[PDB]
Amino acid sequence: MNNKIYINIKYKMNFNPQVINSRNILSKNKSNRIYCKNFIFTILFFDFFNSTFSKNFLPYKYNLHITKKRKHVGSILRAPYKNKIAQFSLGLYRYFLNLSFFINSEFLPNINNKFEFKLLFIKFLNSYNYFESTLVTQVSRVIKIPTQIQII
Amino acid sequence: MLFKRRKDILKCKYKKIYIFKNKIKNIILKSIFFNRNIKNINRAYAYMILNNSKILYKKYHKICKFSGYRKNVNKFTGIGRHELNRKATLGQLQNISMNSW
Amino acid sequence: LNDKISINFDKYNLKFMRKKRLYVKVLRRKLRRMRKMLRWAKISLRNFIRLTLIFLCTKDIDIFSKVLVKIMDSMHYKNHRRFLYYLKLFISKSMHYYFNILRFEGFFFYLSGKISGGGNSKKKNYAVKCGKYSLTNKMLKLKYKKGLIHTKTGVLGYKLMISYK
Amino acid sequence: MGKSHWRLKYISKSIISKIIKESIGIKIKKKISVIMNKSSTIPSSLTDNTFYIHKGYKFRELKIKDYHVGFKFGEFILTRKPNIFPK
Amino acid sequence: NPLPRLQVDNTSLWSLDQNSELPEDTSPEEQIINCEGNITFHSGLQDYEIPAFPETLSSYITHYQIPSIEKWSIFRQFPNMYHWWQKFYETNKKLSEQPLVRYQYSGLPSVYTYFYTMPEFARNNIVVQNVARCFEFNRPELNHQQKIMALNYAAKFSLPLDDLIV
Amino acid sequence: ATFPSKEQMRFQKNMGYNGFQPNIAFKDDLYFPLDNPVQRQGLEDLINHIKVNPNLAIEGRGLCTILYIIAREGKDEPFIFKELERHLYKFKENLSPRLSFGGLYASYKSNLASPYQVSFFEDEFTRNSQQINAYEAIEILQTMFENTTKVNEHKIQYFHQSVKPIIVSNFSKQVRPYTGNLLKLFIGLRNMNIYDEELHELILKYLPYRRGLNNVKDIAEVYETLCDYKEKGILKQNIDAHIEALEKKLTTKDDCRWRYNLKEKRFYTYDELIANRDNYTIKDQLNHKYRFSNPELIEKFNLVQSDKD
Amino acid sequence: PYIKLPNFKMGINPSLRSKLNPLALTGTQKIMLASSRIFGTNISGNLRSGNSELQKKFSPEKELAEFNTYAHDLSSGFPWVQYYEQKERHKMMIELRKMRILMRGIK
Amino acid sequence: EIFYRYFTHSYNRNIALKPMLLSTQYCEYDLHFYVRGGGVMGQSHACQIALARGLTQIHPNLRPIFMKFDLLRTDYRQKERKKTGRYKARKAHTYVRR
Amino acid sequence: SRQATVKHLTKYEAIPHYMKQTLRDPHEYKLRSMQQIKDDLKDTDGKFVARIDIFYKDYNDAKFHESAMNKKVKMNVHLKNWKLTHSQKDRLSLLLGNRFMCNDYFTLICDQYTEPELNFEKLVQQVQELYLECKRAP
Amino acid sequence: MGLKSLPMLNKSGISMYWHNIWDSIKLYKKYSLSFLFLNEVINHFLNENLYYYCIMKIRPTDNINKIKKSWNMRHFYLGKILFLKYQGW
RNA sequence: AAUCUUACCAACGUUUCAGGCUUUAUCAGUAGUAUGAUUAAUAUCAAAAUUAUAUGAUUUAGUACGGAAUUGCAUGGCUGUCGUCAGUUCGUGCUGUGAAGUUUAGGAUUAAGUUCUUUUUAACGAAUGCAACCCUAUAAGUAAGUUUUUAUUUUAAAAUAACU
RNA sequence: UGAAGUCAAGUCCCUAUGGUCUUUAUACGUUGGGCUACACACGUGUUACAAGGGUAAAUACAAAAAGACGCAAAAAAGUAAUUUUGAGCAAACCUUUAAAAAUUACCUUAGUUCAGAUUGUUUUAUGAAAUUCUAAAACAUGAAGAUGAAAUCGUUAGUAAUUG
Ligand SMILES: [Mg+2]
Ligand SMILES: [Mg+2]
Ligand SMILES: [Mg+2]
Ligand SMILES: [Mg+2]
Ligand SMILES: [Mg+2]
Ligand SMILES: [Mg+2]
Ligand SMILES: [Mg+2]
Ligand SMILES: [Mg+2]
Ligand SMILES: [Mg+2]
Ligand SMILES: [Mg+2]
Ligand SMILES: [Mg+2]
Ligand SMILES: [Mg+2]
Ligand SMILES: [Mg+2]
Ligand SMILES: [Mg+2]
Ligand SMILES: [Mg+2]
Ligand SMILES: [Mg+2]
Ligand SMILES: [Mg+2]
Ligand SMILES: [Mg+2]
Ligand SMILES: [Mg+2]
Ligand SMILES: [Mg+2]
Repeated sequence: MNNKIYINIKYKMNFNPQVINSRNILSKNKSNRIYCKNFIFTILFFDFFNSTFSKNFLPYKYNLHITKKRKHVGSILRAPYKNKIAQFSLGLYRYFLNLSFFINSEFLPNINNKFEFKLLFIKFLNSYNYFESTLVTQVSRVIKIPTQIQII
Repeated sequence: MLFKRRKDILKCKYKKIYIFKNKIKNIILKSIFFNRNIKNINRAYAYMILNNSKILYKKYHKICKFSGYRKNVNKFTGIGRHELNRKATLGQLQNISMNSW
Repeated sequence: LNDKISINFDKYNLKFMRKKRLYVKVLRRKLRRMRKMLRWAKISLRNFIRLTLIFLCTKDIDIFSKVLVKIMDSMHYKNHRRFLYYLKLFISKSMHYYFNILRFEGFFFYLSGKISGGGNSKKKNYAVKCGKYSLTNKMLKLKYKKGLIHTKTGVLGYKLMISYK
Repeated sequence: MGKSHWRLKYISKSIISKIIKESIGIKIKKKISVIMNKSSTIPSSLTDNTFYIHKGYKFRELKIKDYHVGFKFGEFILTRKPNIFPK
Repeated sequence: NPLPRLQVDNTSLWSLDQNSELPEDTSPEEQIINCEGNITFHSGLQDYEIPAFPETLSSYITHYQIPSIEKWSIFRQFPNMYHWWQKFYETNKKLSEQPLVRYQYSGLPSVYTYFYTMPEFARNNIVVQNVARCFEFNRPELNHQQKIMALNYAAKFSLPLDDLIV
Repeated sequence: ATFPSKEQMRFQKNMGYNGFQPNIAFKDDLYFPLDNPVQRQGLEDLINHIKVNPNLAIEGRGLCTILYIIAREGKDEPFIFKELERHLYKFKENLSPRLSFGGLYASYKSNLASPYQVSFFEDEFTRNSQQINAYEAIEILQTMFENTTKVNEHKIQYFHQSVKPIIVSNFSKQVRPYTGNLLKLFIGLRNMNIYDEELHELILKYLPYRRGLNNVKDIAEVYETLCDYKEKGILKQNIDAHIEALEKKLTTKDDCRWRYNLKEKRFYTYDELIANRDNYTIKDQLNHKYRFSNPELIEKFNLVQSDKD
Repeated sequence: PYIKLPNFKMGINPSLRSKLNPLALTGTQKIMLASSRIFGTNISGNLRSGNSELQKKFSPEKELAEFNTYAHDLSSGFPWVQYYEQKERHKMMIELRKMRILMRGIK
Repeated sequence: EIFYRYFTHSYNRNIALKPMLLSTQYCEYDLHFYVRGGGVMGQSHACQIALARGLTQIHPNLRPIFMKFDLLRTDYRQKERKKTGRYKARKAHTYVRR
Repeated sequence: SRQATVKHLTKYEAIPHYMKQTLRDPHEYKLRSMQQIKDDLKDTDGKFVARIDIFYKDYNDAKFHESAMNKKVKMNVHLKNWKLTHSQKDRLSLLLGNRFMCNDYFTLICDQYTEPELNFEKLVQQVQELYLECKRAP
Repeated sequence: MGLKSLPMLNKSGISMYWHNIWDSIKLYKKYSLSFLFLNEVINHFLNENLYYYCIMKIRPTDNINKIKKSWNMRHFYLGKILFLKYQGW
């Protein structure tokens, strides 16, 4: 009765994220930038609600990860005609998060109906968009719950 | 009558709607025609009907909604060449930046 | 959109005094020759002064642009040249002082075509400059408009530019 | 060279209409002898028949014979008048 | 100081008048303009939930105020989660507490229900067999109708031919 | 040749992109698309907005529209109607026809309205009996059978006063071109046990011969009933010719044979059809050309190739 | 010309669909067939069948979703627009030509 | 994989063991290094830097030797870009004056 | 990164017909009946229950025409309730085909419909149809 | 004329929010084109009074120069239109 | 540039708005389509089957007709090149009758109107550009780590191999 | 990343626009054709004239980028192009990607096991459609060319060149 749950969340955020050691110290030649600050509300969720999390139903092992990826839009000609050299390039930069945390459980849910597949997955994941900010929006999301079905 | 853009957008529109609805028809006919295991006749009678249709709504070619110019298009944005040089001045394009590798 | 909405017809947090004082009158004395040009548009004097200060503060290219277009259209195509010489002095001398207060820095405005002329007559280019308009400063900020004016002689394109901190 | 054999040869809407009108016995005439869509292959039933083929702003004439079968209409007709550098 | 404000979420309807009688003189867009403060429409909320948009904004420049919206959004997340997490505890708590019975199987839309009504000579062709597979499994795009309507167009090619066509 | 051609212009119509629905709000005093699940949550919020707010102000529109929808969706709400009937004095002899239709339509179908609530709308429906549409009046007949608050007698006297002049005057245009306006009417009467000869005359001229009767369940139930009136002899006018036409449809059309019996008088099951799976009764079914259009040419095609022999 | 030469190899070119003898099936063959009913797989020879064109995905409507935006032409997507000023300039300039056209017709 | 069975030719092989002569600790140790990226010659010269940096943690006496042989310095030198109107980095179209 | 595919010469060509390997079809036997199966689960009185693990995804992008992106429903199934013999295991590794499978669990995916419910029940109809056809062996 | 290459895009991603802040994946074409359809609907809905239009013709029946000039909106001065996305909102 | 594209040539055909709104008149067993016939093709005609889905299909008048037709020596807008050369220019003050110059002339330095200098009874300051801030590759230091990254190590089960 | 502005440089034929012209035609839709013609000649660029090469067989290491009107592993067939088949993935998770070189062996300076055009005929792929007017593979055809006059161009280190 310590069945495991798996939740993997991805985000998108165009601007650079900032290191938390770098708030009191940062070079004035870089101070006028933009950053996607406050990308850590995900971590904060498991400290405010630490008192509400029961012992039957408890999160643990929450971790983040960073990546970067460029998409290519193409080199577009800059003139109306007869200038092949004139090409201004265009591209797109992104930064993805990858949250991943487990929550244990004493329960194990039973299934007896199709509608139960909707009561537990489809209503929650569609209502998971709250876990979001303006710049930090989410592409995908995952939930894994062990279950029981009485086939035959 | 209509100016060139608002006309030509409709031509390239009606060509797709035809395809959208004769989709299932033209996928089954073409399925039989390439089914080598069948006799040749039924493979041909489908080829006979497959041509007995409006080809005019099949000669599709891309177009830009804004300029009316057809040859160069950015599929990532769905708009043209003469326009992106303009919007890039205004910065209207979202999340784009100049590649400095 | 299949999604929830909230629309916010908000206003600016800025307001103006109720009492005339010196610092209004100092502007009215300088902006007098424009009053003739201003009456053609049925535009008031009080309102024109405000929108610029809203513009220097709020940094919205769209607002101060429409003020021009209502003037530059109601006028006749002889008189555009003078209106700008009064606009150059107005920005360059009077309002150049407000810049450092509002963390504001830079103005630039470039016309294109037949600002005043008829039939077969040359192009002319007019400019306005004050403060900083740099482009290789990737850490400097900007906002950019590319505009259009119609006449009986032809067409005129204008480029507003602006910069702030 | 040509297509693979299993890719059956092309005969458009039109010639399929004409082959049927042959089958009924309806003779070929001013407009029925007319041909377009040259890529359509030259069928076998229509031996002993004239067909006025189209190019540009006028036409060409031919009769069908068993040797002409299998080919395409547009391989017998010339579109571009040949080029000769003058003296 | 922050101006006054209004909020309008579907209670709009109750105040609404007929269309046979409306103010032809005064327009809403004018009322929005001449009336002080600010005005807000939004699609609605629950009792436990906060307005999405911050009702007030410190600055007026775009660049300098948008962080006030990030702070607001994060400031909004919490009551929605206690409503979410609390349910996610409760639903699971029902199901392990429910009793098990056999899985109450239910109906799927499939094309085989039409296939097994057709006679042999259609069912035995390589065509219609290969139809009912790929239109059943590898094509979710289509309705239950558009697939059944596809066989009957394929079954026509099971039939023989006249001598004209041949 | 013209551009655009008519066959093209239908493409944009069949997909539905020719409309602009916000214009409908100015045409209909009630307008609630519910084209999305978010929009539906906007409905439930109203229902909780009322239960929580005992003190509440309204207009005549927002009241009547909510009832129209709850009736249309069929949600049960014994608490909503008593809360809203209080205000009905506010809009006596004032409401539009379209709105007077709604709360009327909902009071019947709800099976929850008061005899005072129904009394308020019946005075208004009559007050606008001319401008009201025919298809609207027909849906009222669909609700009399679904309501049980009233006795069927009062529903009939109300049907003779206000509803007959609508339909009979607006028969040739609003109803006659349409089959759906007729079918729901013909079903709506027998379920109400009302039989007037001013209508069944006007109705039966057209129904049994239409192509619009595409669903066999629409064909059959007309055949199910018209065979019964003969047994009872209720209607005086002869009907024998009408019924024979429906039999020929039920026989000739190969679908009806595959789903229905005249003699056994029922539909087939799914299992029973598998028994008749391989029984191929059809005669001379095959790929063809000109057959049902011009079979003369097929005969010529036999002569020519025979002459070559 | 058509140079043909003899192929000293024999027999049908083998295939899963051809190794099968439905009258005499092995255990490994009934098992695969029992998978095909489940997931809808296909068994066919080395030669082409039409399943590759029944399994394909062909989404033409996604282009219409661009044509249905009507961002490029507001009047086609939002007919309540009425460009008042642009019509005024269009009318003034026309009428002034007609002054010129008639006055030049005399002159 | 095995040493002779991955780095086939010996000039790829002496590079990686050039430090091991400079240490004189031959056969004392057992080596296991995992590499991914680049081509064979560039994939070998990295093995100089890694052992030379690995040994000096053990034998810091060997440092001024590895300084002289430049086995501890990286090679930031990396391939250049293809400009637009150039066939590649530093290669332009033919100039035409007539 | 990915290393490149290479066709190694595993088997030599010309090896005598007598020295080759050939393996019979172990699945050739008399298949079980139904009551033989039900007699195995007498501890549970005609009732079997399976432990499984349901993955599922959602997207903010699944809308007007990409609304089909939310149709997959990935599942795993645990086997230790399945008292699988040596012959029952190999039969099960064939039905799945060239698909993932371990001693502990195996995958099951369906993307046959638009709505995930219909793709979820189909997994149950597969799990049943695979357990029976698997336990039809001894 | 010397080539003043694209200044704003050289500055945007590192020093300036774009005219809107949202982002999307697999739906870049819709939102980028659909908000442009809404920037100008609202402009042309406000800067030109259309509530007076929707009354006269769209509605059945059973000042004019004053509107074509938009005299009622002569004091109106818009600054921007902005768009956002998060939390399904 | 296979068709479309494509503007050009030849020929058949069309004669004024796509959607929305207003309006005139007729039809409603009529209307429509993965239908059928017809033409080279758009077009045009129509009841064997099928669809019937609220408030129709067709028609008159009106709601900015149209134009790759011309003048880039009437213009915008976009762009090439002189040139990645290092210059262009303003406010005030000084000098000269004045044009104008100084500043932007000396010394050195710089790839650079680059920077430094106490060259001077006169220039001080300011904008733009070059530069630099930003991105790629590097070492050193900190911060985070994935069922997806890589390696060292370890727990438990199955197969294979070994045999404790 | 690129100032001021010059070359009345270029474009009204991407879109906008002033003047001018046309409006039963300088406008519009469709079918077919044409832009792919061939005396002489120019600019650009790929492949070769060989042995630091060609070929057969066995068989290593990459980056960057893209993916559902898609990528498509594993097994199997074919001589080969490629096809059957579609596990798995909307993603650092699954997938699409190397050659030159190095090793072993033959060819032994020959207009040649170099070169590889051109042409005939089947097969392979897309499409409604390949003749005018597509690309690729095989059997077979197997021309010129034997490092190029006067003249002239690119390059400054991870550059030239070579490899994909
Ligand atoms: Mg094409
Ligand atoms: Mg395949
Ligand atoms: Mg062409
Ligand atoms: Mg053409
Ligand atoms: Mg023309
Ligand atoms: Mg010129
Ligand atoms: Mg000087
Ligand atoms: Mg690089
Ligand atoms: Mg890096
Ligand atoms: Mg010229
Ligand atoms: Mg050309
Ligand atoms: Mg070579
Ligand atoms: Mg090999
Ligand atoms: Mg692989
Ligand atoms: Mg393979
Ligand atoms: Mg699959
Ligand atoms: Mg080699
Ligand atoms: Mg030779
Ligand atoms: Mg050779
Ligand atoms: Mg030689």
